[PDB]
Amino acid sequence: VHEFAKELDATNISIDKVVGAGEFGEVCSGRLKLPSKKEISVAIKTLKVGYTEKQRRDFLGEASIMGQFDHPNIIRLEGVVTKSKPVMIVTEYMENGSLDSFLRKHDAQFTVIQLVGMLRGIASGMKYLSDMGYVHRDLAARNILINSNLVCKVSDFGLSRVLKIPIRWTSPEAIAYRKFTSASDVWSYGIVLWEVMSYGERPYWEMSNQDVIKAVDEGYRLPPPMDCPAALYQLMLDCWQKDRNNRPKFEQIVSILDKLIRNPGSLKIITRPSNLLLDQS
Repeated sequence: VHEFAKELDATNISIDKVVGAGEFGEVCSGRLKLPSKKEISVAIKTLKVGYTEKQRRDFLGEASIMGQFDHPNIIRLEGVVTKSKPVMIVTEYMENGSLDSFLRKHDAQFTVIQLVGMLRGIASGMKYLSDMGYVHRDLAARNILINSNLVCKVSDFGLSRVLKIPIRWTSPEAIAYRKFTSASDVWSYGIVLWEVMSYGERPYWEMSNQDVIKAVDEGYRLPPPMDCPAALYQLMLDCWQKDRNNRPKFEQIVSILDKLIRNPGSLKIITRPSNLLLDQS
């Protein structure tokens, strides 16, 4: 892990609050004193006492992946503690937590331009992740963290692979025969876009997995969120093209969103027999 992760001195770490339980142990928040003496807020994940070797590998493996990225919209690894126990992963603090739970607390309370800012950040982080040859495979609003300034950042590299399955977020070809590519991440990004504009509604609500799979394959798509700009719903449909070669690249998604930010009046253009809509394209 030390190729891509700084080994931290535990004297530089103060654990100030338990935030909850994670897959591998507890998650806390606290403070890290940097070599320069600057003190920053951090999230601190610990590996549970009595961990197996596999648990340690998987835990630290995520840190190894995260440590390869240095981008404002990918969660920042500050370092790890491995030479003492419990083993720890220390990341930048994100005060507003997971994006889906954050938005659920604030239904219809943000402006379209605020929401587009969030979406642009996620796209930019994904552009870099795909530039680096990684396919995330679990891109979902629950895996985006959001800070005090509403900056959104990609996290959770547990399913990430260099070039189990969350069916609702996964492209039809990835479900059909494990065809995971950056274009399947673009599909997932379309779902995240829907989640954000829906303030954290669950994609496909509580539909059976079998029906989500069948409906999507038949060409049905999530319907436009309430008061969703036409440009953003079209972007969803573009991310959801059946032919993965027809989906935009992340670079194009960033550009599209930047144009909407540059020309916010475009967002004023707003977008029947079934809940899902059959996209004829």
